[PDB]
This record gives sequence, structure tokens and C-alpha cells, in this order.
Amino acid sequence: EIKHYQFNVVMTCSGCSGAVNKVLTKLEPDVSKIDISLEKQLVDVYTTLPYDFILEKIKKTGKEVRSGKQ
Amino acid sequence: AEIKHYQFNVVMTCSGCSGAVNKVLTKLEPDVSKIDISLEKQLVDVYTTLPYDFILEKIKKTGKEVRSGKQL
Amino acid sequence: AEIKHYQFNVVMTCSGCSGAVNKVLTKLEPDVSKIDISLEKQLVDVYTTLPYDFILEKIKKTGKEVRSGKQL
Ligand SMILES: [Cu+2]
Ligand SMILES: [Cu+2]
Ligand SMILES: [Cu+2]
Ligand SMILES: [Cu+2]
Repeated sequence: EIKHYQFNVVMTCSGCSGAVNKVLTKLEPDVSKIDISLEKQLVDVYTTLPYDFILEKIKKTGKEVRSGKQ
Repeated sequence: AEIKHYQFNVVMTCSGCSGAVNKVLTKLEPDVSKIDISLEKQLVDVYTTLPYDFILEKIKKTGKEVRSGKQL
Repeated sequence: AEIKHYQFNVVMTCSGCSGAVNKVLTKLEPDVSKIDISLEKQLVDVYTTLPYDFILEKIKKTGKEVRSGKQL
């Protein structure tokens, strides 16, 4: 069953937000929906996959993850 | 009253880096009378009545590394 | 004589990051004869007489992460 996670990630330019998009996009179709706002610095993910698995994938980009939740 | 001149050597690699610093500083008008950011020289010059530390902390909320700062 | 070819996987996120890498390596001309940088593939190709670990260090100094490096 599809779960919903939201991370608060420090993204400064459109390259930062693109980099996060990129790694989530590789997880399609297990990620069914991606929604990112540079300006509010938020990342929303709809997937079947574990929080912990998505937390790591996103930090791998080297962008600071301030906070998470489900 | 007195306008202080501060310089920061801030790690800034694209114009997002430098724009994010810019944005936090412009928020502090009317107490900032001049902001000179040079993305090319990785320098941030601020003229302001505010104390150094308060300015420093506003810059660091961007997440960009501040290599050094000084009051001129 | 040898003109050596090095390839590094470097975490370049926007064209500021790749441009930061390009600038450190163009400061090494003409010892560096050719530079091909691929933002897309995250790769930096250097043709040079300088030794491998000297080029590696220069790229590290930019602060962008180097995942891997090799001589071909
Ligand atoms: Cu950028
Ligand atoms: Cu960026
Ligand atoms: Cu940047
Ligand atoms: Cu960048």
C-alpha cells in the first residue's frame, strides 16, 4: 500500500531540486508520484518503499535533509 | 547609528548560492544600507548598523559555508 | 613525454559545480592539454602531464565530492 513521506531539504538552485528529482525518478514505478518545491524547500514522495530507504537515497545527493515524517 | 562595514568570504559556487545570501541580507533593510556580493570573488560585503554576529548567523542559515568574516 | 588521461566521477549538481571544476583545471594549462566535463554523466576527463594525485587534489579543493578516479 502506497505511503506518503515529506522531507524538508536544503535546496538552493534548480540543480539541487533536479538532483533530488533524479534519484526519486529512478525508483519509478515504486515511486508513483513525486512532488518537489524548491521555494518551500519541501520534497513529497508517494511510494511502496520504506521511509529509511528514501531517507538515504536523498541524502546520497549530499543535500542537507533538515527533517522528515510520514 | 554607526554604519559598520563587514566582509565575509563565503563558499558560493553558482548564482543560487549567492542569491540565497542576497535574499537573507535584503530582508534586513532598513538596517542594511548596502550589500555587495561578488559571486566571482566569493565575497560578501555588508554595510549595516547591526552587529557582526547577527549578520553572520543570518548568512549561515543559508547553509553556505562561511570561510571567514571580518569587520573593516 | 607522456600525455596521460584521467577520468573522475565528481558530484556536480548544477553548472556552477561543473564550472567550479572547469576553472581549477583551466588554471593548469598548458600542462592540462584537454578538459572534457560532462555534467550529465558526472564525469571529468583530464589530459595532462601532471601526476594523477595532483589533479585529484585540485578537484578536491573545490569541495565537490570525488566518488572515483582512474587513469586510462
Ligand atoms: Cu547551482
Ligand atoms: Cu544548487
Ligand atoms: Cu550553488
Ligand atoms: Cu551547484
